[PDB]
Amino acid sequence: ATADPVKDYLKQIGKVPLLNAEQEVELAKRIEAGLFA
DNA sequence: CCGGAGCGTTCAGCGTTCGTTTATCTCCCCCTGGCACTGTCATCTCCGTCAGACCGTCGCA
Repeated sequence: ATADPVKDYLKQIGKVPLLNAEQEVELAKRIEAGLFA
């Protein structure tokens, strides 16, 4: 919680794992499965 | 010596024309939705106030 909240938001994004092709299509399949459920 | 004709004014028959509306047809404005090689972290601030106080804050003692 500091000034210039855009920097705090960018740090809040943090080190999230980027998605390659296989992880992205697996997540899309899980998206469709959860939607169907 | 009234009588008639001509003239002034004032109204009832139907006959046309207005005053104000209505739905349909072009032209335009305005808002929500589509785009499928990939493309995954910016941005320059801020200095030669200034003058000292008021105040909380904070690590050292």
